[PDB]
This record gives sequence, structure tokens and C-alpha cells, in this order.
Amino acid sequence: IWLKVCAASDMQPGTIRRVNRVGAAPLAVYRVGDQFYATEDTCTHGIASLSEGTLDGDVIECPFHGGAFNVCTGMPASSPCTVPLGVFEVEVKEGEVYVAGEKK
Amino acid sequence: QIWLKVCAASDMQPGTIRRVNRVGAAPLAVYRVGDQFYATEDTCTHGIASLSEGTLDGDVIECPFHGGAFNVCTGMPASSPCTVPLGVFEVEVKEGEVYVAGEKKLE
Amino acid sequence: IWLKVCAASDMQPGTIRRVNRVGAAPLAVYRVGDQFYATEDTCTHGIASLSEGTLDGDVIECPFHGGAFNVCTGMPASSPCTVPLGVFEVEVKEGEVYVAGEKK
Amino acid sequence: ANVDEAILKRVKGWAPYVDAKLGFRNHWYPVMFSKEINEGEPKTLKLLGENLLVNRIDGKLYCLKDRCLHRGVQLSVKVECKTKSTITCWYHAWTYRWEDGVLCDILTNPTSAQIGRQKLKTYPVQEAKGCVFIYLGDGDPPPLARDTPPNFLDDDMEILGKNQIIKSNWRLAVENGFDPSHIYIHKDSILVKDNDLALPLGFAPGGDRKQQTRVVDDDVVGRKGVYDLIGEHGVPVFEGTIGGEVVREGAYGEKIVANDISIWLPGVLKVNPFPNPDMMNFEWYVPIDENTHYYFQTLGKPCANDEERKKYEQEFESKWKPMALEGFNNDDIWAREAMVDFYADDKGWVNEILFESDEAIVAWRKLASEHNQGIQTQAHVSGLEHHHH
Amino acid sequence: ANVDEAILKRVKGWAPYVDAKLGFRNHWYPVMFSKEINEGEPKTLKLLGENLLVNRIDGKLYCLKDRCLHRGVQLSVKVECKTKSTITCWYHAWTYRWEDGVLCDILTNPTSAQIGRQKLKTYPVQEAKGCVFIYLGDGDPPPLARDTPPNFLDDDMEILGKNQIIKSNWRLAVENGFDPSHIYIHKDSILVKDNDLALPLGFAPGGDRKQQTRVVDDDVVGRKGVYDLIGEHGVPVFEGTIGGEVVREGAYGEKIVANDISIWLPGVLKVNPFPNPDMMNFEWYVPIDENTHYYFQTLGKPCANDEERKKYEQEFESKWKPMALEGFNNDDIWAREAMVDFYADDKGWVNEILFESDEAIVAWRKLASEHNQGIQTQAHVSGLEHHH
Amino acid sequence: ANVDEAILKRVKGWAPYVDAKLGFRNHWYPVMFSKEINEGEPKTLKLLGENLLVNRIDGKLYCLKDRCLHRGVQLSVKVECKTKSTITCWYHAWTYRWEDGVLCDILTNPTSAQIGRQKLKTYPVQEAKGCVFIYLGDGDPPPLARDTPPNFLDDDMEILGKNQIIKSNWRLAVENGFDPSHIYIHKDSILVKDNDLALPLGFAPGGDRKQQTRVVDDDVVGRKGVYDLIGEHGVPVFEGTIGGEVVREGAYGEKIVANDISIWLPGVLKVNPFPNPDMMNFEWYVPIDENTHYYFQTLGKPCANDEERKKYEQEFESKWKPMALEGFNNDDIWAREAMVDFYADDKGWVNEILFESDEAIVAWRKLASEHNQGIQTQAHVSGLEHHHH
Ligand code: FES
Ligand code: FES
Ligand code: FES
Ligand code: FES
Ligand code: FES
Ligand code: FES
Ligand SMILES: [Fe+2]
Ligand SMILES: [Fe+2]
Ligand SMILES: [Fe+2]
Repeated sequence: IWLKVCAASDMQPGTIRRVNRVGAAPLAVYRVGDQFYATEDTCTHGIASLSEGTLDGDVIECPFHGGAFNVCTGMPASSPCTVPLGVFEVEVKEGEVYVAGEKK
Repeated sequence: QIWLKVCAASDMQPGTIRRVNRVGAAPLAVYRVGDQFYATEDTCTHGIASLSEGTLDGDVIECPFHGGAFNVCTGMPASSPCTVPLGVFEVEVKEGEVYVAGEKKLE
Repeated sequence: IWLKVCAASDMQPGTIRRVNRVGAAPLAVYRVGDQFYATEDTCTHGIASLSEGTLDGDVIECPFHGGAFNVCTGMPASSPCTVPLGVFEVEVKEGEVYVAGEKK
Repeated sequence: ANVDEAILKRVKGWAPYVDAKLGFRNHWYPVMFSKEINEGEPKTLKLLGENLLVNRIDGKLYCLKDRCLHRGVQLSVKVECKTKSTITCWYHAWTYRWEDGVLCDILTNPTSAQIGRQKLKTYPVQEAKGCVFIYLGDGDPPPLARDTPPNFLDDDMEILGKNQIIKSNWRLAVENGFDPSHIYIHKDSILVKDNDLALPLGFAPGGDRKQQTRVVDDDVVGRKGVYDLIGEHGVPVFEGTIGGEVVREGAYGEKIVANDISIWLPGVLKVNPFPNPDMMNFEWYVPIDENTHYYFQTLGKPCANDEERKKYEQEFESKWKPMALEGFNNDDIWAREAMVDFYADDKGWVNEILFESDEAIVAWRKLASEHNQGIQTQAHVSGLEHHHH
Repeated sequence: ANVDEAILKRVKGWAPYVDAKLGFRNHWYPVMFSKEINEGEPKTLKLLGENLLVNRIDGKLYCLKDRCLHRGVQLSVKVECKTKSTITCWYHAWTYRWEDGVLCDILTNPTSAQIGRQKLKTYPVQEAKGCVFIYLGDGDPPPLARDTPPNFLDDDMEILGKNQIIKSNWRLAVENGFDPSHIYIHKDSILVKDNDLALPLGFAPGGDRKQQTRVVDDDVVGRKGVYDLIGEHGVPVFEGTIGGEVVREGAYGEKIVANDISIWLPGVLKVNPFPNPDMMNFEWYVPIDENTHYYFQTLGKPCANDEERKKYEQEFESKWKPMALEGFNNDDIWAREAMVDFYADDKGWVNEILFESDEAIVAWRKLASEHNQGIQTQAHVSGLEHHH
Repeated sequence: ANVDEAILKRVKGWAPYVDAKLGFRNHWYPVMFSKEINEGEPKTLKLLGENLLVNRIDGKLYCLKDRCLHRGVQLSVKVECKTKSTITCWYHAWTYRWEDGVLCDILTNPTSAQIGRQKLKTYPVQEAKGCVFIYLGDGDPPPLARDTPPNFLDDDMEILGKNQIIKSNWRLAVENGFDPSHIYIHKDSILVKDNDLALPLGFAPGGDRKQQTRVVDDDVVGRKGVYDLIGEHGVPVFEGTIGGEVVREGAYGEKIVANDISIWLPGVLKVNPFPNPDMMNFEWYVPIDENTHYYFQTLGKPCANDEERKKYEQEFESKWKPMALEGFNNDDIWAREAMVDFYADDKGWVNEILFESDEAIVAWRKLASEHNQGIQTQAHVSGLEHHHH
């Protein structure tokens, strides 16, 4: 039900971490302040990897065309994106980040 | 007759415009710039707009249709596209009562 | 070899003086502050006289098209000039301006 | 958005209208006649700058944007409808459903993550009175009646007409059509003599400004428009003079026509009764792009049955179409075109010198500015742009 | 106002000239020949970007802007001259007097408040030497002589010519015409051989800059121009060489021509004597719009009576027109068209690499910049603008 | 430089590429075949927006910019080559040497101070495999091998081809050619049937995206390119389905071609083997201006002797040219043209919706962005600009 990402310490606030899953699409984990969030890694507008993008607050900007999404809700924040990003559950138990292998 | 009773000077605040309709004649516009009064034809010379529905900035009236403007004292154009001068009508205050001429001044 | 051009005081600061040379191309002597420099007078981009141009620091602006050169190196400073100007080292001795006989 | 801000700032009374160079979004528009679109034969057209495709499936009309989501090519370059309910792009085979525009298959890669997750823009399509109306807008559409003139949809009202592309911004066509004094350009129309019409040269206005028109914004159906009432207090001009000498006369025919004229959003004129005392003329000026429009002409005549419908149709072809729609309206076409240069740089909206009868045009500009359902922009054409903050 | 300010800032010696893409306002310009405009027969033309209407009433010429004050349509789309002294717009019947442009009537509404309170732009028109000149300017016009080259208006000077629309900005036409070294493009002209002309390939300049031209700004009639004096100190070139070897020679004909060349504002060239030792050639390059101009060509030859005038006319039609105006000048047309691309983006005014003979062109650019009577702008075309 | 800064800011993965509307400066480009230019017969052409003149003197090719230094006219309007080694401008006779472009003489003024002090721009020209390559760049040119695909310059490789001008930006041509899924547009090609080729409708990707391509950042001669490896772990699609129903089938031929596809800077595609198991196809998309390119097609086949070269040439003219270069690639031309509108306003670079197989195009865009030798700008065409002091 959950996958071990990394130690909450390994991520500086404002950074992104790509999570490759065997036999499944990649996920992206973002650290906004002291809170962690996760969404599918692939931009809904194409084939770009959001973890290669730029994070500003709780909004992730895609490196391909500048589209953006709110990492908390997965809702588009900037054009050309229109399709909501899949959001996954995240838990920080014992100074360690865990991501729900299933999207909420 | 020669002088048309408009209103009481006190019924007009500085920087306002009042339209004066005349039977069988084109309407006039009376402007109050400070405590002095001036008047011109109400119809913008550039079209069919009513200058009394425009914006008065100092002694310059800006037409609401295209942004043209005129100097209310001289009637001369102040902003394009206006090019034809407005007819100006003398105004005088007798006993705190505002009166506007029935005929325009000639120059 | 050297050519006696004029008295340093014959030139007000920031001015340019054309020097005609019979059987040779005219030169331009520039006074930058209290320093003196010299180059060929003809802009390398056309027929304009640099002595009729605008001096800004150690850069002369051609009156014709706005091209420019550094009067110390003769190298183009602004387009459309592309061909380097011929420079002539100058020497001020006893308040007298001397310009090298040949380019260098 | 479409016009230099310095100009919009000058036309304080109707800036939205001046800015609506591409037309008003979120309104129904007629683009062709029902008989022009056949079952299973997709047809292309451009509406408000957008390339669209219309198809008839099981008798019903469907509209998809004619631009593949992938590399932006027009699907119509090489139409590939491989199943009754879909169309496959000829390039990389992205397949869309006509019904909801959903990307349901991709022949070049049936495992693609895009399948089922993308949707091609669709627009509502409705047929009425043999005319094809497209709702160039977003969200569920309002009733068609809102964007049609009164009576056009009458049960007994038989509609016939023609359509063509005209080279002028739609607004120039509208203003010309609603222009009370432009009747002058029709003084030599064949319809005048050949149909024995009474037709003045112009009008000497009467009454106050407000009496020159009737602005409608209380229509239960939602219709928004303006009635031209210049004739209610005016004096029709039948003898044109210069220096006091009569140089031209209006038409002294017996048939009284066009005494009831009104313009309605999004841009459709209703002339009643015209071209004959027992008929009505409904004409749309539909925006194709900033420089062109569809001049969708329709004539209506109440018909109780096939008997009359056939007779009407016969007279339409032999008389009304050639003598009115063309013999009368053709002058309207080059009149519109004649205004292109003056307004092309948007400066005409500031430099125009209007006179009395243009009060009708002003009322329209103000009504349109206040009641349109959206300003179409180039971004709507290429793809909406934004950065939520 | 018409060119990128960054470019204008670069050409400090003649910025007004470079900005004058639409030509100079407030000058007289020839636009057609008298015989081309007949009584009650309105003609349309575009000058300095403005659409105009010209008409002849009781023999006199009148000029009105071809654009109704109302909705800005061209009156010419459908001309309606209801009375002899007026014209009525085909749209809403606003009627204007040809004589003063006053809106005197409106057939669609005889009660309109606009009647007598608007005036369509009019421009002075004058006929001289069979040529129709329009003063594209404001206020009272100066004497026509000011904008014509010397001798064009001489009593006995019989003027004949040809006019056409050429696709190039007017300035390219002017510069080519006054260009001393462009004579090279005429080396194979049929006129050279057929009229036994002496014609060099170019010139090796002599003397200083000021000696290459004579700037005229002291003329009593007020005309402003420049004389090309490259031949007063130079050395004509008759043997063209490459690597010191002769590859082409000029023409060694007996007739001496074109040794008196001058350009005058607003843009008219005088070549004397040409195309024959007893004739003069006066040509205008009139701005129509940013991309085109009228190439108004005229040949003048003194004639004492009607008999000589007819003789000249016949020679003009059979020889001078085809041999000179076309046989010689046709090369000037494509030459000027060849410079269009380089100057179209306005960058040629910066990137051009000039040589000695161009001193004449520079002199002209400076004269024009300093003595022109106004820069025509796009605002003059659409309607002057100004905010309080 | 050539695109709205707001757009370039958005495409962070390949801004230089998107900016390269006019092509990449400092690369070799083929523009014609050797047999097209003969001794002493100057030929004109436009490359990367610059007008050029090419001449053959004593068998060797020379290239000068077709624009006089004086008043900017094209020398070619009226060519005057008065001596074997020079060209004289028809206007004022400024004379240039073909060898170095130096202004060696001015017939109209032999005493001009400009003589020997100006130089007309020259560009290196090299003939290889019967093709004329021009180095549209500055300074000493790199080996031609750097800008050509592997094996094109092989000693035994016999090259034959065709060249023409196509109306589309060069990049649209490159991307279509390297597009793994565009194979769909060739499903009905006469070559597939007449040459019994096996041709799938597309591919279902397999493996990681990193395995989808192979980028060559450097090789013996500095080549820069990308190989399309979609078929390495991908599943060829031979049955096209919609809603599960088969609506189209790929071609079940026995000839296997195009197992090796690569794109190389400055923009040349190599398809091996094609159109036959024993041949290779090398095609360039050369930038002429922002709206057009030369579609320089070539087919190569190793030939050991004159006998084989002749046989090949016969097979080329009778079969390969009309069946492949034309019968197959003509569809590439109109597909190319179909993308023009979407990218014409530069907005397609932002609004395109890519899918899996586009990893190949993305790889090319990044490679092009990272390793091109310069962005051609309009200022290069009119004259480089710089201001200061
Ligand atoms: S692929 Fe992410 S914005 Fe386009
Ligand atoms: S009506 Fe007043 S400026 Fe036009
Ligand atoms: S002549 Fe000096 S910059 Fe052109
Ligand atoms: S452009 Fe339509 S499927 Fe690729
Ligand atoms: S446009 Fe001329 S009268 Fe209306
Ligand atoms: S433009 Fe070529 S020599 Fe003058
Ligand atoms: Fe009409
Ligand atoms: Fe000439
Ligand atoms: Fe292909």
C-alpha cells in the first residue's frame, strides 16, 4: 500500500524527487516547506517529467511548455495544461517519506 | 428672450455640467469651472454626442463618444478628432441666478 | 618621421581636429580629456569624416551611420563598422602634439 | 485585447464592441443550410477564426474542432472516418468520437497513456428552419431562440435563402444593415421598380433621442436587440435637394415595406415586411475571421401547407432571390466593403463623423457592448493562455 | 514618426530625410497631364498616401480628398455629381462643394445639424505647361516656381512627357537620378548610339568635398536644390579597367549632353542639355505611398511658334519618347527597383557603403532634411491626432 | 532572437531550437547537384535567408553573397563577369574577386579609396558525391564529414538524388522525417505494395524512455545525431483497431527496410536500408527562409565499378526515383505542409500534445539545442548589429 521514498532529511524544502516504480509509471514527490506531496511524474499535457521541472511554492512548472499544476490538488495552474494530475497519498512516519502505491 | 434662466449658482458644484434644452433650438451645456460659468452648444461638433455627458477636466470638456475635447471658455478644439469650434454662449449671474445667452457670440 | 600637428591648447577637451596630408589620406587627432590620439580620418565604412563625428570617451561615433571605433585601438566599437581603423601613436612634448608618420 | 488600448480608452461608450473584432463568443451562429450537409460527409468551415468540421450521423449533426490535438493539423486534409461514430487523424491516427470528442483510440500506439485522457473541442449544433446553427461557445448552450430575431422560428414560417462569404469585418455588415439612412444606396434597385415599392431617400428625424429607437432587454426569451423607430416621428424624404433644387426623387410605389427594422445579438437583422408586404427578411453577418463574414440571407413567408410551400419556393427562385436577395442586397455588399479601409486600422472608430440617423447605430453598439456573452480572442483560436496566480 | 527611432538616431546627418518615407508635405507635385482630365470627369489618384479626387468644372481644376467625412468611404466607389458645383457621396448623400469642400447638403436628412458645419479637405490645384500640379499641403500655397527646377516655366519652353506608376519608394528614384556614377548603367542605351552621344563610364573626382556640388538656398524664387559638379575637377572615365586591363570603354560620340545636372525639392531632377544638345529633361519622382511613386517625365525644347511646337511634338512621339524617355530611362526604373530590398526594412540607410561620387547624394540628403516643408506622416493619412 | 521571448521562456527543454526559425549558422548544407552548375555560368540561390551566387571557374566552385556592398542590389539582376576571376556590379561597377571577395576595382572611379579596402562576403563551397555543399558560416570550416550522416562519404557509395523547394519551415520537415509514428501516412504507398515491403502502422513502445533513442554526442568527426530505437523493444502494430474492431492492417511484405533511422545536425535524415535492402536514403531539409526549405533527397548504393554505377543509375531513373523519392516521399511533403498553420505563430511549440513515440523528436530538439553551431538571425541577413560607446 505504501512505498519507501527517502528520509525527510534528504529533501531540502522546495525540491522535487522522482520515484521510479517497477512495472508502473513514475511518481513525483515535492517538499513544500515541511509538508510532502506526490503526483504522477508525467505531465498530463505530454510526456515530460515534472520532476525535471521547477517548483514555486505549491505549483510545479513543466519543463516542456511551461504548463503548471498545484502539487496539493493536482489541478492545472498554468496553460497549456488542462487535465488534472493524479495525486498520491504521502506519509512521513519516523522521519521517513512514504508514498501510497495507489492514487487517492 | 436674450437671457435664458438656467438655475441658481448654488445648484451647481464646481466642475459640473448642466444641459439646457431649448424649444425649437439645439441644447446648450453650462459648465461651472470653480465659481465662474461658461456655456457652449451641448452637441459635440464632431458628431451627435452630448457633451453634458462627458468629462470636465478644468476648463476642458472631453466628449464621451470618441475622446475629442474642447476648451469651454473659447470653444476651440483641445483634443483630436475634434476640429470644428463650439459655439459659445455668454453666461452671467444676476442675484445668484444663472443665465445663459439665447444667441451665440460671434468672432 | 613624426609630424608636428599643433599645440595641445589648440584643442578644447573632447574635440577632434582633421589633419590634411598632401598626397596622403587625412588623419583625425582626438583630444580625450588631456590625452591625445590619432587615426585615419575617413570612416572605414564609407566616406564620412570622423573629425565631424561624436566623441564619447575614447570612442568616436561616425556622423553618417552611427558606426563607431575606439580611438586608441582603432577597433570597431559599433556596427556597421567592421574594418579596423588605422591608428597612429601620438606624443605630446612641451605642449606640442606630434603624430607618427606611418600607421602602427 | 484585440485593439490598441489607446483607442479603447477613447470609445468609452462602446469599447467591448470595438474590441470584438473576432466576434462574440457564446452565441449561436448559422453557417450553412441543412441540405448542404449529407449523412457521413464531413464538411469544413471557419467560424470566429476557428476551423471546424461538421458531420451528419444517423441524421443528427455533430461538430468537432478541425485541429488534431497532437501536432495541430486539420483532420480535413485527409478525412478518415473508419467507424460510424469516429474520425481518425490521417497523420498518427489519433481517433476521436464525434459525440464527445474523446480521444478513444490511437492506431499508431494502442497502449498510449493519452487514450481516454484527452478530448478534442466539440461545439453544440442545432438545425432549425433548414438552417445549421453552431453554438460557438463553452458550457451547455442557451435556447436557440435567444440568438434569433422574433418570428424566425414561427411554426408556419417557411424559411428560404442563400449564404456566401463576404470580405469585410462582420460589424461593418451589421451597421450597414441597421443604418436608417443607407436606404439611399437602394434608390435604383430593380426591386423598387419591378416590385412597385414605396421607398424614401432618407429621413428627417423627429422627437427626442430616446424616441429614435426601442432597446429590447426585457424579452422573456432573452433576446437582446434594438428597433429602428426613426419613422415614427420623422418625415420621410422623397425629394432630395441641393441648393434648394430637387436633384433626386424617392420611389412613389404602392407597396409599403421595411417599416419595422431591428438588429439582434449576436448580429442578425430583421426587416419587416420585406421584400413584399407579406414577407419577412432575416439576415445574419457571421464572423469567419477579422476580415470576413458569412452573409446568411433568409426570407420568410407564412405557409399553411405543401401547396403554399411549393408556390413560395417557386416564387423565391424566380423572383425573390434574384430580385431581392441579389437585386436589392448586392449593393449592401460593396457598401460594407467600401468601409473596410477606414476601419481596418481601428482608427475609423475614432474619426467617424456621425449624424442624426446614426443614433440607431449607437444604440446597437451600446447594446452589443453591454449584452454580448463574451469577446472572442486570438488566444481562443490558438489555445487559451494563463498563469493562475 | 515613420521609422524606428533607433535608426533615425543613427543617421544624424539626414534623419528628417530618412523619416520622410511618405514624402514631404506642403510642396507642389505634378500628378498627371492636363489633357488627361476632362470637364466633369472626376479622376482618382493617391498622393503622399492620400486618396484624392480631381475634377474640371468650367475649365478649372478642383481637388477634394476622396474620403467622405461620414463613414470614411471613397466617394469614387460610385461618383454622383448631381449638380455641376458639387459631389454627393453614394452612401448617405452628404454633398460637398468642389470649390471649398463645404458640406452644403445632405439628401438623406435636410434637417441635419451637420449641414454647413463640416468641410472636406481640399488641396490647391494648378495647371502649368500642360502639367497638373497639386499642392499637398495646408494653408495658402507658395508660388509654384518654388517647387520647380529652373527654366521649366520659361515662356517658350514647350513641355511634353510621360507618366507612370513605378514600384519603389520615391527616394530611391531621386538618388538614382542624381547619382553621378550610375551613368554606368546607360552604357548600352540605344540613345547613346542612335543619337551619337559622348558618354563616359564614370568619373575620377578632383578637388575637395565642397567643390563636388553647389548647394542652392539663395535662389530668389525660393527653390532649394543641389548641382552635381563632379565634372568640374574630376577626370571622366572612358576606359574601364580590371587589374589594369581595359574591359570596357565609354561612348565617343560628338553630342555633348548632361553636363548640367541638379536635383530640387520636393524631388525633381533637371538634366541639361538632354537628350539632345538643344533640349532639357525634367523628371519628378512623386510619392504615392511608402512603396510607389509617379515617374513624371518631361522633355522641354524652346519653340517660338505653333509651327515649331508641332514639329517638336512629332519628333517627341517618333524619336524622343521611345529613344530617350524609354530607351534611356527604362534602365533607371529597374535600377531603382533593385535597391528596394536593401532599404525596405530601413536598414539600408545604415548598412550602405558609399564611395566618392556619393558626395552628391549626401549633399541632397542634407539639403532635403534641412529645407523640406514638412514630413508627411501616417496620421496625416488617417487623421491628425493630439491629446489635450 | 527570432521568437517572442515569452514563448522561448516556456520551452526550457529546447529554446535555441525553437528560436532557430532561420536555421543553424556554421554548418555545411547541400543546395544543388554538381551537374547543375557549369564553367562560367553563375547561379543564384537563397540559403538561411541569404541571397548567394555560385560560380565554377577552372572546375572549382566559388560562392559570393549576392548583394553589392555599395547600395545593396543583387549582382545577379544583371551579371557582368568581365574577367574570368571577377564579377562586376551592374550598377556602379564595383568589381569583386570570386576567390576572396575583395573589392579589387571600381570601373566608375579607378581612384576610389574603397578599392582594396572592402570585401564581399564569401562562403566555402565543396563538391562531394555529385552534391554541392556550402558552409553557411564564418571562419575556417570544419570537415564536411561532421555535417553528413555516417557512410554518405564512403568511397564506394554511389549517390543519386533529386532536389526541390518545399513550402514549410525546415524544422517541420525534420520532425516529420524522424517521427516514428508518421509511418502511418505511408500505409497506402505504391512502394510498399510494388516492392513488397513489410510496413507496420506504428509501434507500441517497450522498455524505458531512455532506451527509445540513442544520442551520438560525438564521433570520429564530431557528428551530432540521434537514432530512433523504438523498434528495439517496441511491438510493431499491424492491426489498427477502434473500439476493439479491426479497421486497418499494416503491410505484410517480406522485405524488411528502415531498421536503422537517424537524424543528424544540421538536419539530415539517414534511413537504412531504404527503399530496398541494399540501399540507403539520405535526405536534407535545408533552410531557405523562415517559410521554405530545399528537400534534398539522395539514394546511395555501394558500387565497385563503372558497370555497377551505370546499372544503378538505370534502376534509379526507372524505379527508385519515381517509386520511392516520389511515390513514397510525396506524402511526407504534404504532411509537412499540414503543420505550418499550427506553428506559424510559434504557438504550436507550446500547445502541441505529444505522445510516447515523440520521445524521438524530443531527443532531436534537445540535441539540436545543445550542439548546433549558431542561431541564424535576421540581423545576419541584413547586417549584424551592435551598439556601444
Ligand atoms: S508536456 Fe507539460 S506543459 Fe506540455
Ligand atoms: S462625437 Fe465627440 S469626439 Fe466624436
Ligand atoms: S560611413 Fe561611418 S558608419 Fe557608415
Ligand atoms: S497530428 Fe493528428 S495524430 Fe498526429
Ligand atoms: S459615408 Fe458618405 S454620406 Fe455616409
Ligand atoms: S550597388 Fe553595386 S556598384 Fe553600386
Ligand atoms: Fe441595405
Ligand atoms: Fe539614369
Ligand atoms: Fe515519411
